[PDB]
Amino acid sequence: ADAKALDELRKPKFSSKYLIQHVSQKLIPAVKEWEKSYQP
Amino acid sequence: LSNERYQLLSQWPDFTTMYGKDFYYRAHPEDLKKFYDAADEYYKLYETVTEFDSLSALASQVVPNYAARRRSTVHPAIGSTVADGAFTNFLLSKQ
Amino acid sequence: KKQATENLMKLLQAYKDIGDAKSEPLLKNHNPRTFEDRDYPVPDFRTQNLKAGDVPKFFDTVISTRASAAIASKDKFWAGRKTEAEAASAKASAAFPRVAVPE
Amino acid sequence: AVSKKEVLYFLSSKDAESSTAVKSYLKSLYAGAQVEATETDASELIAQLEKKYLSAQVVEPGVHNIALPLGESGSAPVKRYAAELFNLGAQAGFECPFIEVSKKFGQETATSETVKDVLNKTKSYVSADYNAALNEVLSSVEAEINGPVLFDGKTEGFKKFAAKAKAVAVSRGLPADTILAYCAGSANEDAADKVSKEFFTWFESAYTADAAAEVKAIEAEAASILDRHLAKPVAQIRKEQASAYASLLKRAETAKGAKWAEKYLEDVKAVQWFDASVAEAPASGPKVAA
Repeated sequence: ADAKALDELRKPKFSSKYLIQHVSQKLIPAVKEWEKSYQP
Repeated sequence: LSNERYQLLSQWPDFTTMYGKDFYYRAHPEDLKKFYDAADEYYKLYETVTEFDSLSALASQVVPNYAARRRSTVHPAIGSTVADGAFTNFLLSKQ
Repeated sequence: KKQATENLMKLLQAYKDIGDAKSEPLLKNHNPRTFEDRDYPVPDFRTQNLKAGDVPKFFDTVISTRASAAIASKDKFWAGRKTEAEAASAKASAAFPRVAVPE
Repeated sequence: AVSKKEVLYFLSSKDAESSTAVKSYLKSLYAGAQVEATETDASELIAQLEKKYLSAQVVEPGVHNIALPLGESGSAPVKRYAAELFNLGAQAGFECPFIEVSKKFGQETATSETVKDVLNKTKSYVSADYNAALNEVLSSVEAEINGPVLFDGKTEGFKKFAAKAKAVAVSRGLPADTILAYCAGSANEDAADKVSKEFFTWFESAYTADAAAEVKAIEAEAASILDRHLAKPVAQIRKEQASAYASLLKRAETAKGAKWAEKYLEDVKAVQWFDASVAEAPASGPKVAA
Protein backbone atom coordinates (compact mmCIF):
# COMPACT_ATOMS: atom_id res chain seq x y z
CA ALA A 1 0.00 0.00 0.00
CA ASP A 2 1.58 3.22 1.25
CA ALA A 3 5.34 3.74 1.73
CA LYS A 4 6.87 1.66 -1.04
CA ALA A 5 10.68 1.62 -0.54
CA LEU A 6 13.56 3.73 -1.66
CA ASP A 7 15.07 1.22 -4.09
CA GLU A 8 11.63 0.69 -5.60
CA LEU A 9 11.29 4.44 -6.07
CA ARG A 10 14.69 5.04 -7.65
CA LYS A 11 13.77 3.30 -10.88
CA PRO A 12 13.36 5.41 -14.00
CA LYS A 13 9.99 4.48 -15.29
CA PHE A 14 9.40 4.70 -19.01
CA SER A 15 12.92 3.88 -20.11
CA SER A 16 13.28 1.31 -22.78
CA LYS A 17 15.58 -1.37 -21.19
CA TYR A 18 12.98 -4.06 -21.95
CA LEU A 19 12.61 -3.36 -25.59
CA ILE A 20 16.40 -3.53 -25.64
CA GLN A 21 16.16 -6.76 -23.67
CA HIS A 22 13.31 -8.16 -25.75
CA VAL A 23 15.16 -7.41 -28.96
CA SER A 24 18.40 -8.97 -27.70
CA GLN A 25 16.46 -12.00 -26.49
CA LYS A 26 15.16 -12.46 -30.03
CA LEU A 27 18.19 -11.32 -32.03
CA ILE A 28 21.08 -13.03 -30.22
CA PRO A 29 19.45 -16.52 -30.15
CA ALA A 30 18.36 -16.00 -33.76
CA VAL A 31 21.81 -15.03 -35.03
CA LYS A 32 23.72 -17.91 -33.46
CA GLU A 33 21.62 -20.08 -35.78
CA TRP A 34 22.84 -17.92 -38.64
CA GLU A 35 26.58 -18.26 -38.22
CA LYS A 36 26.37 -21.96 -37.39
CA SER A 37 24.48 -22.39 -40.68
CA TYR A 38 26.33 -20.17 -43.14
CA GLN A 39 27.91 -20.97 -46.48
CA PRO A 40 27.83 -18.41 -49.34
CA LEU B 1 9.42 28.44 -19.87
CA SER B 2 5.70 28.59 -19.18
CA ASN B 3 6.49 31.18 -16.53
CA GLU B 4 8.16 33.51 -19.01
CA ARG B 5 4.97 33.43 -21.06
CA TYR B 6 2.79 33.88 -18.00
CA GLN B 7 4.81 36.92 -16.98
CA LEU B 8 3.85 38.70 -20.17
CA LEU B 9 0.20 37.85 -19.63
CA SER B 10 0.72 39.60 -16.31
CA GLN B 11 1.39 42.81 -18.23
CA TRP B 12 -1.84 42.75 -20.19
CA PRO B 13 -3.97 45.89 -19.86
CA ASP B 14 -7.16 45.58 -17.86
CA PHE B 15 -9.70 45.54 -20.64
CA THR B 16 -12.55 45.07 -18.17
CA THR B 17 -12.22 48.70 -17.14
CA MET B 18 -13.72 49.54 -20.56
CA TYR B 19 -16.75 47.27 -20.31
CA GLY B 20 -19.17 50.00 -19.33
CA LYS B 21 -21.87 51.37 -21.57
CA ASP B 22 -20.18 54.74 -21.77
CA PHE B 23 -17.51 52.94 -23.78
CA TYR B 24 -20.01 50.73 -25.61
CA TYR B 25 -21.90 53.61 -27.16
CA ARG B 26 -19.10 56.06 -27.81
CA ALA B 27 -17.19 53.45 -29.77
CA HIS B 28 -17.40 52.50 -33.41
CA PRO B 29 -19.42 49.28 -33.69
CA GLU B 30 -16.55 47.44 -35.39
CA ASP B 31 -13.91 48.63 -32.94
CA LEU B 32 -16.08 47.19 -30.20
CA LYS B 33 -16.30 43.82 -31.90
CA LYS B 34 -12.51 43.87 -32.00
CA PHE B 35 -12.28 44.93 -28.37
CA TYR B 36 -14.60 42.14 -27.30
CA ASP B 37 -12.61 39.70 -29.43
CA ALA B 38 -9.33 40.83 -27.89
CA ALA B 39 -10.81 40.19 -24.46
CA ASP B 40 -11.95 36.72 -25.47
CA GLU B 41 -8.47 36.12 -26.84
CA TYR B 42 -6.79 36.85 -23.51
CA TYR B 43 -8.91 34.22 -21.83
CA LYS B 44 -7.82 31.81 -24.51
CA LEU B 45 -4.15 32.56 -23.90
CA TYR B 46 -4.45 32.67 -20.12
CA GLU B 47 -6.42 29.46 -19.75
CA THR B 48 -3.82 27.54 -21.73
CA VAL B 49 -0.70 28.96 -20.11
CA THR B 50 -2.07 27.88 -16.73
CA GLU B 51 -2.80 24.39 -17.99
CA PHE B 52 0.21 23.08 -16.10
CA ASP B 53 -1.08 19.51 -16.08
CA SER B 54 -0.31 19.44 -19.80
CA LEU B 55 3.39 20.09 -19.29
CA SER B 56 4.09 16.53 -18.22
CA ALA B 57 2.89 15.09 -21.51
CA LEU B 58 4.91 17.69 -23.39
CA ALA B 59 8.04 16.48 -21.67
CA SER B 60 7.41 13.00 -23.05
CA GLN B 61 7.67 14.38 -26.56
CA VAL B 62 11.22 15.50 -25.83
CA VAL B 63 12.46 12.35 -24.02
CA PRO B 64 12.39 9.57 -26.69
CA ASN B 65 14.33 11.42 -29.37
CA TYR B 66 16.89 12.51 -26.79
CA ALA B 67 17.19 9.01 -25.39
CA ALA B 68 17.86 7.56 -28.84
CA ARG B 69 20.71 9.99 -29.38
CA ARG B 70 22.22 8.67 -26.17
CA ARG B 71 21.97 5.10 -27.44
CA SER B 72 24.93 5.79 -29.68
CA THR B 73 26.98 2.88 -30.93
CA VAL B 74 30.11 4.88 -30.09
CA HIS B 75 29.50 6.41 -26.66
CA PRO B 76 26.67 8.05 -24.69
CA ALA B 77 28.74 11.22 -24.28
CA ILE B 78 30.20 11.44 -27.77
CA GLY B 79 29.84 14.63 -29.75
CA SER B 80 31.19 16.34 -32.84
CA THR B 81 33.97 18.35 -31.19
CA VAL B 82 35.50 15.28 -29.56
CA ALA B 83 35.08 13.12 -32.65
CA ASP B 84 36.57 15.85 -34.84
CA GLY B 85 39.54 16.29 -32.54
CA ALA B 86 39.98 12.54 -32.46
CA PHE B 87 40.02 12.44 -36.24
CA THR B 88 43.21 14.50 -36.37
CA ASN B 89 44.81 11.96 -34.08
CA PHE B 90 43.67 9.32 -36.55
CA LEU B 91 44.41 11.17 -39.76
CA LEU B 92 47.57 13.08 -38.89
CA SER B 93 49.17 9.93 -37.56
CA LYS B 94 50.61 7.36 -39.93
CA GLN B 95 47.80 5.33 -41.62
CA LYS C 1 -1.64 41.07 -29.10
CA LYS C 2 -0.82 43.07 -25.99
CA GLN C 3 -0.10 46.05 -28.21
CA ALA C 4 -3.26 45.48 -30.22
CA THR C 5 -5.25 45.44 -26.99
CA GLU C 6 -3.52 48.62 -25.86
CA ASN C 7 -4.33 50.15 -29.23
CA LEU C 8 -7.96 49.12 -28.93
CA MET C 9 -8.20 50.43 -25.40
CA LYS C 10 -6.59 53.70 -26.47
CA LEU C 11 -9.00 53.92 -29.39
CA LEU C 12 -11.96 53.22 -27.12
CA GLN C 13 -10.68 55.97 -24.86
CA ALA C 14 -10.32 58.32 -27.82
CA TYR C 15 -13.90 57.56 -28.83
CA LYS C 16 -15.05 58.45 -25.34
CA ASP C 17 -13.08 61.69 -25.14
CA ILE C 18 -14.15 63.17 -28.48
CA GLY C 19 -17.72 62.13 -27.81
CA ASP C 20 -17.75 63.70 -24.36
CA ALA C 21 -16.08 66.80 -25.75
CA LYS C 22 -18.99 67.25 -28.16
CA SER C 23 -21.42 66.38 -25.30
CA GLU C 24 -23.40 64.26 -27.70
CA PRO C 25 -26.04 61.71 -26.67
CA LEU C 26 -24.98 58.10 -26.33
CA LEU C 27 -27.63 56.51 -28.55
CA LYS C 28 -27.83 59.33 -31.09
CA ASN C 29 -25.20 58.19 -33.56
CA HIS C 30 -26.03 54.52 -33.21
CA ASN C 31 -29.65 55.25 -34.05
CA PRO C 32 -29.96 55.33 -37.85
CA ARG C 33 -33.17 57.35 -37.56
CA THR C 34 -31.03 60.36 -36.72
CA PHE C 35 -29.25 60.17 -40.08
CA GLU C 36 -32.51 59.91 -41.99
CA ASP C 37 -33.56 62.87 -44.12
CA ARG C 38 -37.17 63.73 -43.37
CA ASP C 39 -37.06 66.69 -45.78
CA TYR C 40 -36.52 64.41 -48.75
CA PRO C 41 -38.61 65.23 -51.86
CA VAL C 42 -40.88 62.12 -51.23
CA PRO C 43 -41.84 60.73 -54.66
CA ASP C 44 -45.50 60.81 -55.69
CA PHE C 45 -46.91 57.45 -56.72
CA ARG C 46 -49.45 59.22 -58.91
CA THR C 47 -46.72 60.25 -61.37
CA GLN C 48 -45.01 56.87 -61.77
CA ASN C 49 -47.56 54.91 -63.90
CA LEU C 50 -48.31 52.13 -61.43
CA LYS C 51 -50.83 49.41 -62.11
CA ALA C 52 -53.14 47.83 -59.54
CA GLY C 53 -50.83 45.63 -57.56
CA ASP C 54 -47.75 47.78 -58.10
CA VAL C 55 -48.23 50.52 -55.49
CA PRO C 56 -47.14 48.62 -52.31
CA LYS C 57 -43.99 47.50 -54.10
CA PHE C 58 -43.41 51.15 -54.99
CA PHE C 59 -43.79 52.11 -51.34
CA ASP C 60 -41.32 49.46 -50.21
CA THR C 61 -38.57 50.61 -52.54
CA VAL C 62 -39.04 54.25 -51.59
CA ILE C 63 -38.76 53.23 -47.94
CA SER C 64 -35.89 50.77 -48.33
CA THR C 65 -33.94 53.23 -50.45
CA ARG C 66 -34.41 55.82 -47.72
CA ALA C 67 -33.51 53.43 -44.93
CA SER C 68 -30.43 52.28 -46.83
CA ALA C 69 -29.43 55.89 -47.39
CA ALA C 70 -29.75 56.53 -43.67
CA ILE C 71 -27.73 53.48 -42.75
CA ALA C 72 -25.08 54.37 -45.32
CA SER C 73 -25.09 57.88 -43.88
CA LYS C 74 -24.53 56.41 -40.42
CA ASP C 75 -21.59 54.44 -41.82
CA LYS C 76 -20.15 57.63 -43.28
CA PHE C 77 -20.39 59.19 -39.83
CA TRP C 78 -18.57 56.38 -38.09
CA ALA C 79 -15.95 56.05 -40.81
CA GLY C 80 -15.19 59.72 -40.23
CA ARG C 81 -15.37 59.39 -36.46
CA LYS C 82 -12.87 56.54 -36.63
CA THR C 83 -10.15 58.61 -38.30
CA GLU C 84 -10.81 61.36 -35.78
CA ALA C 85 -10.10 58.88 -32.98
CA GLU C 86 -7.37 56.97 -34.82
CA ALA C 87 -5.45 60.27 -34.94
CA ALA C 88 -5.91 60.90 -31.22
CA SER C 89 -5.16 57.37 -30.06
CA ALA C 90 -1.76 57.96 -31.65
CA LYS C 91 -0.99 60.96 -29.41
CA ALA C 92 -2.20 59.37 -26.24
CA SER C 93 -1.28 58.32 -22.70
CA ALA C 94 -1.51 54.49 -22.30
CA ALA C 95 -1.42 54.38 -18.51
CA PHE C 96 -3.78 51.48 -18.05
CA PRO C 97 -4.04 49.20 -15.03
CA ARG C 98 -2.91 45.64 -15.55
CA VAL C 99 -4.97 42.49 -15.28
CA ALA C 100 -4.76 41.11 -11.76
CA VAL C 101 -3.17 37.69 -12.09
CA PRO C 102 -1.64 35.86 -9.10
CA GLU C 103 2.03 36.59 -8.60
CA ALA D 1 15.33 -13.49 -14.23
CA VAL D 2 18.71 -12.55 -15.70
CA SER D 3 20.73 -14.62 -18.15
CA LYS D 4 24.05 -14.40 -16.19
CA LYS D 5 25.63 -12.30 -18.90
CA GLU D 6 23.33 -9.45 -17.98
CA VAL D 7 24.26 -9.77 -14.32
CA LEU D 8 27.97 -9.46 -15.08
CA TYR D 9 27.12 -6.25 -16.88
CA PHE D 10 25.04 -5.01 -13.97
CA LEU D 11 27.72 -5.34 -11.27
CA SER D 12 29.36 -1.98 -11.92
CA SER D 13 25.98 -0.55 -12.94
CA LYS D 14 24.27 1.64 -10.38
CA ASP D 15 20.66 2.04 -11.44
CA ALA D 16 17.93 0.67 -9.24
CA GLU D 17 16.24 -2.10 -11.22
CA SER D 18 19.60 -3.55 -12.23
CA SER D 19 21.06 -3.51 -8.73
CA THR D 20 18.01 -5.25 -7.28
CA ALA D 21 18.43 -7.93 -9.92
CA VAL D 22 22.06 -8.19 -8.84
CA LYS D 23 21.18 -8.15 -5.15
CA SER D 24 18.61 -10.92 -5.49
CA TYR D 25 21.16 -12.87 -7.53
CA LEU D 26 23.81 -12.45 -4.84
CA LYS D 27 21.21 -13.49 -2.27
CA SER D 28 20.64 -16.66 -4.28
CA LEU D 29 24.37 -17.39 -4.34
CA TYR D 30 24.52 -16.97 -0.59
CA ALA D 31 22.00 -19.81 -0.35
CA GLY D 32 24.38 -22.23 -2.03
CA ALA D 33 23.27 -21.86 -5.64
CA GLN D 34 25.95 -22.61 -8.20
CA VAL D 35 27.22 -19.76 -10.33
CA GLU D 36 26.60 -20.93 -13.88
CA ALA D 37 29.61 -21.14 -16.17
CA THR D 38 29.90 -18.17 -18.50
CA GLU D 39 30.17 -19.03 -22.16
CA THR D 40 33.59 -19.40 -23.77
CA ASP D 41 31.81 -19.25 -27.12
CA ALA D 42 29.99 -16.63 -29.25
CA SER D 43 32.51 -15.68 -31.94
CA GLU D 44 33.84 -12.20 -32.74
CA LEU D 45 30.74 -10.93 -34.55
CA ILE D 46 28.25 -12.28 -31.99
CA ALA D 47 30.37 -11.05 -29.10
CA GLN D 48 30.28 -7.50 -30.41
CA LEU D 49 26.51 -7.75 -30.82
CA GLU D 50 25.89 -8.90 -27.26
CA LYS D 51 28.12 -6.07 -26.04
CA LYS D 52 26.04 -3.71 -28.16
CA TYR D 53 22.77 -4.84 -26.62
CA LEU D 54 23.93 -5.28 -23.05
CA SER D 55 25.56 -1.88 -22.89
CA ALA D 56 22.31 -0.38 -24.11
CA GLN D 57 20.49 -1.93 -21.16
CA VAL D 58 22.87 -0.14 -18.83
CA VAL D 59 22.77 3.11 -20.79
CA GLU D 60 18.98 3.25 -21.09
CA PRO D 61 18.03 3.40 -17.40
CA GLY D 62 21.11 5.50 -16.78
CA VAL D 63 20.20 8.18 -19.29
CA HIS D 64 16.79 8.55 -17.70
CA ASN D 65 18.51 9.08 -14.35
CA ILE D 66 20.63 12.00 -15.52
CA ALA D 67 18.97 15.37 -15.13
CA LEU D 68 19.53 17.62 -18.09
CA PRO D 69 20.88 21.04 -17.12
CA LEU D 70 18.23 22.89 -19.09
CA GLY D 71 18.14 26.64 -18.65
CA GLU D 72 21.11 26.81 -16.29
CA SER D 73 23.90 29.37 -16.26
CA GLY D 74 27.50 28.27 -15.97
CA SER D 75 29.72 25.45 -17.08
CA ALA D 76 29.42 23.25 -14.00
CA PRO D 77 25.86 22.06 -14.65
CA VAL D 78 27.03 21.20 -18.16
CA LYS D 79 30.17 19.62 -16.74
CA ARG D 80 28.09 17.62 -14.27
CA TYR D 81 25.88 16.45 -17.10
CA ALA D 82 28.88 15.46 -19.16
CA ALA D 83 30.53 13.72 -16.23
CA GLU D 84 27.41 11.67 -15.53
CA LEU D 85 27.43 10.43 -19.12
CA PHE D 86 31.16 9.71 -18.92
CA ASN D 87 30.49 7.58 -15.85
CA LEU D 88 27.56 6.00 -17.64
CA GLY D 89 29.95 5.07 -20.41
CA ALA D 90 32.32 3.44 -17.95
CA GLN D 91 29.50 1.61 -16.17
CA ALA D 92 28.18 0.23 -19.45
CA GLY D 93 31.54 -1.00 -20.66
CA PHE D 94 32.64 1.87 -22.86
CA GLU D 95 36.09 3.41 -22.68
CA CYS D 96 36.86 7.12 -22.91
CA PRO D 97 34.99 8.78 -25.82
CA PHE D 98 38.35 9.60 -27.38
CA ILE D 99 39.41 5.94 -27.20
CA GLU D 100 36.01 4.71 -28.35
CA VAL D 101 35.55 6.94 -31.40
CA SER D 102 39.10 6.46 -32.65
CA LYS D 103 38.46 2.73 -32.46
CA LYS D 104 35.46 3.44 -34.69
CA PHE D 105 37.74 5.15 -37.20
CA GLY D 106 40.32 2.37 -37.40
CA GLN D 107 37.59 -0.26 -37.71
CA GLU D 108 35.64 1.40 -40.52
CA THR D 109 38.86 2.13 -42.45
CA ALA D 110 40.84 -1.05 -41.95
CA THR D 111 41.07 -1.51 -45.74
CA SER D 112 41.84 2.03 -46.86
CA GLU D 113 44.86 2.84 -49.01
CA THR D 114 43.83 6.33 -50.12
CA VAL D 115 42.70 9.10 -47.81
CA LYS D 116 39.76 9.97 -50.04
CA ASP D 117 38.30 6.61 -49.07
CA VAL D 118 39.12 7.36 -45.43
CA LEU D 119 37.18 10.62 -45.78
CA ASN D 120 34.16 8.73 -47.17
CA LYS D 121 33.99 5.78 -44.79
CA THR D 122 34.46 7.93 -41.68
CA LYS D 123 31.75 10.27 -42.91
CA SER D 124 29.14 9.39 -40.28
CA TYR D 125 31.44 10.19 -37.37
CA VAL D 126 33.15 13.38 -38.50
CA SER D 127 31.29 16.67 -38.80
CA ALA D 128 30.33 17.61 -42.34
CA ASP D 129 31.65 21.09 -41.58
CA TYR D 130 34.99 19.35 -40.96
CA ASN D 131 34.66 16.63 -43.57
CA ALA D 132 34.27 19.32 -46.23
CA ALA D 133 37.26 21.33 -45.02
CA LEU D 134 39.33 18.14 -45.31
CA ASN D 135 37.94 17.42 -48.76
CA GLU D 136 38.69 20.88 -50.15
CA VAL D 137 42.27 20.70 -48.88
CA LEU D 138 42.55 17.16 -50.24
CA SER D 139 41.78 18.28 -53.80
CA SER D 140 44.51 20.94 -53.60
CA VAL D 141 47.11 18.36 -52.59
CA GLU D 142 45.50 16.17 -55.23
CA ALA D 143 46.21 19.04 -57.63
CA GLU D 144 49.88 19.18 -56.63
CA ILE D 145 50.48 15.47 -57.20
CA ASN D 146 47.77 14.53 -59.76
CA GLY D 147 47.63 11.08 -58.16
CA PRO D 148 45.45 9.81 -55.28
CA VAL D 149 46.85 10.82 -51.90
CA LEU D 150 47.69 7.64 -50.06
CA PHE D 151 46.95 6.52 -46.52
CA ASP D 152 50.57 5.57 -45.97
CA GLY D 153 52.36 8.16 -43.84
CA LYS D 154 55.69 7.19 -45.38
CA THR D 155 54.58 8.90 -48.60
CA GLU D 156 55.79 12.48 -48.92
CA GLY D 157 52.56 13.29 -50.79
CA PHE D 158 50.67 12.56 -47.58
CA LYS D 159 53.16 14.59 -45.53
CA LYS D 160 52.24 17.74 -47.41
CA PHE D 161 48.57 16.85 -46.97
CA ALA D 162 49.04 16.24 -43.25
CA ALA D 163 50.67 19.67 -42.94
CA LYS D 164 47.72 21.21 -44.78
CA ALA D 165 45.12 19.28 -42.78
CA LYS D 166 46.91 20.42 -39.63
CA ALA D 167 46.32 23.96 -40.90
CA VAL D 168 42.63 23.05 -41.12
CA ALA D 169 42.54 21.47 -37.67
CA VAL D 170 43.97 24.58 -36.05
CA SER D 171 41.42 26.64 -37.99
CA ARG D 172 38.54 24.76 -36.36
CA GLY D 173 40.10 25.58 -32.99
CA LEU D 174 41.41 22.21 -31.93
CA PRO D 175 45.13 21.91 -31.15
CA ALA D 176 46.31 19.20 -33.49
CA ASP D 177 49.81 19.39 -32.03
CA THR D 178 48.48 18.82 -28.49
CA ILE D 179 46.16 15.99 -29.51
CA LEU D 180 48.93 14.18 -31.40
CA ALA D 181 51.43 14.63 -28.58
CA TYR D 182 49.03 13.02 -26.10
CA CYS D 183 48.19 9.78 -27.90
CA ALA D 184 51.84 9.36 -28.89
CA GLY D 185 53.33 10.13 -25.48
CA SER D 186 56.85 11.07 -24.51
CA ALA D 187 59.81 9.47 -22.77
CA ASN D 188 59.95 11.29 -19.43
CA GLU D 189 56.97 11.49 -17.12
CA ASP D 190 57.50 15.22 -16.52
CA ALA D 191 57.21 16.38 -20.12
CA ALA D 192 54.31 13.99 -20.67
CA ASP D 193 52.62 15.54 -17.64
CA LYS D 194 52.43 19.00 -19.16
CA VAL D 195 50.94 17.79 -22.43
CA SER D 196 48.30 15.73 -20.62
CA LYS D 197 47.34 18.87 -18.71
CA GLU D 198 47.06 20.63 -22.06
CA PHE D 199 45.12 17.85 -23.77
CA PHE D 200 42.64 17.61 -20.90
CA THR D 201 42.22 21.37 -21.08
CA TRP D 202 41.14 20.90 -24.68
CA PHE D 203 39.21 17.72 -23.94
CA GLU D 204 37.15 19.26 -21.17
CA SER D 205 36.46 22.25 -23.39
CA ALA D 206 35.57 19.73 -26.09
CA TYR D 207 33.05 17.53 -24.30
CA THR D 208 31.47 20.49 -22.55
CA ALA D 209 30.73 21.96 -25.96
CA ASP D 210 29.10 18.72 -27.05
CA ALA D 211 26.99 18.51 -23.92
CA ALA D 212 26.13 22.20 -24.14
CA ALA D 213 25.14 21.78 -27.77
CA GLU D 214 22.91 18.91 -26.69
CA VAL D 215 21.30 21.02 -23.97
CA LYS D 216 20.79 23.94 -26.35
CA ALA D 217 18.93 21.64 -28.72
CA ILE D 218 16.65 20.26 -26.02
CA GLU D 219 16.01 23.81 -24.84
CA ALA D 220 15.16 24.81 -28.39
CA GLU D 221 13.01 21.74 -29.00
CA ALA D 222 11.06 22.25 -25.78
CA ALA D 223 10.58 25.94 -26.47
CA SER D 224 9.13 25.22 -29.89
CA ILE D 225 6.98 22.38 -28.58
CA LEU D 226 5.60 24.65 -25.88
CA ASP D 227 4.98 27.65 -28.15
CA ARG D 228 3.08 25.40 -30.53
CA HIS D 229 1.09 24.07 -27.58
CA LEU D 230 0.43 27.49 -26.06
CA ALA D 231 -1.22 28.51 -29.33
CA LYS D 232 -3.90 25.87 -28.93
CA PRO D 233 -7.16 26.36 -27.07
CA VAL D 234 -7.26 24.39 -23.86
CA ALA D 235 -10.05 22.10 -25.04
CA GLN D 236 -7.93 20.92 -27.96
CA ILE D 237 -4.97 20.22 -25.67
CA ARG D 238 -6.81 17.96 -23.25
CA LYS D 239 -8.18 15.71 -25.98
CA GLU D 240 -5.01 15.69 -28.07
CA GLN D 241 -3.24 14.42 -24.97
CA ALA D 242 -5.96 12.01 -23.87
CA SER D 243 -5.96 10.55 -27.37
CA ALA D 244 -2.20 10.15 -27.23
CA TYR D 245 -2.28 8.70 -23.73
CA ALA D 246 -5.00 6.19 -24.50
CA SER D 247 -3.46 5.08 -27.79
CA LEU D 248 -0.18 4.49 -26.00
CA LEU D 249 -1.87 2.52 -23.21
CA LYS D 250 -3.64 0.31 -25.72
CA ARG D 251 -0.34 -0.52 -27.41
CA ALA D 252 0.81 -1.91 -24.08
CA GLU D 253 -2.45 -3.79 -23.57
CA THR D 254 -2.40 -5.22 -27.07
CA ALA D 255 0.98 -6.69 -26.17
CA LYS D 256 0.19 -9.52 -23.77
CA GLY D 257 2.92 -11.51 -22.11
CA ALA D 258 5.77 -9.29 -23.28
CA LYS D 259 8.13 -8.23 -20.54
CA TRP D 260 8.20 -4.64 -21.72
CA ALA D 261 4.44 -4.27 -21.77
CA GLU D 262 4.14 -5.92 -18.39
CA LYS D 263 6.65 -3.39 -17.04
CA TYR D 264 5.02 -0.51 -18.93
CA LEU D 265 1.64 -0.98 -17.25
CA GLU D 266 3.35 -1.65 -13.94
CA ASP D 267 4.96 1.78 -14.14
CA VAL D 268 1.60 3.35 -14.94
CA LYS D 269 0.45 1.88 -11.64
CA ALA D 270 3.53 3.40 -10.00
CA VAL D 271 2.85 6.86 -11.39
CA GLN D 272 -0.66 6.59 -9.96
CA TRP D 273 0.87 5.64 -6.64
CA PHE D 274 3.01 8.78 -6.85
CA ASP D 275 0.02 10.99 -7.55
CA ALA D 276 -1.89 9.34 -4.71
CA SER D 277 0.93 9.39 -2.17
CA VAL D 278 1.34 13.12 -2.76
CA ALA D 279 -2.39 13.75 -2.30
CA GLU D 280 -2.20 12.32 1.22
CA ALA D 281 0.63 14.65 2.32
CA PRO D 282 1.63 17.36 -0.15
CA ALA D 283 4.01 19.20 2.15
CA SER D 284 5.78 15.88 2.76
CA GLY D 285 5.83 14.50 -0.77
CA PRO D 286 5.70 10.83 -1.65
CA LYS D 287 5.87 8.49 1.31
CA VAL D 288 8.95 6.27 1.19
CA ALA D 289 9.35 3.22 3.39
CA ALA D 290 11.74 4.34 6.09
